[PDB]
Amino acid sequence: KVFERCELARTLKRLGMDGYRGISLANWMCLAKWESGYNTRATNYNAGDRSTDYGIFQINSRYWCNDGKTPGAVNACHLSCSALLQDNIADAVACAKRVVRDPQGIRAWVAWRNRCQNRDVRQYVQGCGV
Repeated sequence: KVFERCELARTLKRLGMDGYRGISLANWMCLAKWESGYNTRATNYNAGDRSTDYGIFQINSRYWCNDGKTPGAVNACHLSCSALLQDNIADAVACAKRVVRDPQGIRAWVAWRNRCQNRDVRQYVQGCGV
């Protein structure tokens, strides 16, 4: 599914993302925008290290979810990567919460550093009722 901006903002809020580990909803929205364009079906294969990024938050198969075909996988979310390609994002959200429980927090995603950090991100949630 491709979410509309404010539909995703309200969904994330209901799923407990606002302020999770200190991360505002706008920061989560900026992450999702730049990782996938709000698209749950997004996948990106990294030929260099043989891992794949899955779903709306582009969660990687070396450290977080298991796809069976990535060398040196850890499966820290204890989830099949296929769960991150569903239209329902509850499993993706649970795994993203797990990612940010590590010290780096949302900096785990490079796209957040490039596109979101130290920038005005209020635009992503304006007018959404959140």
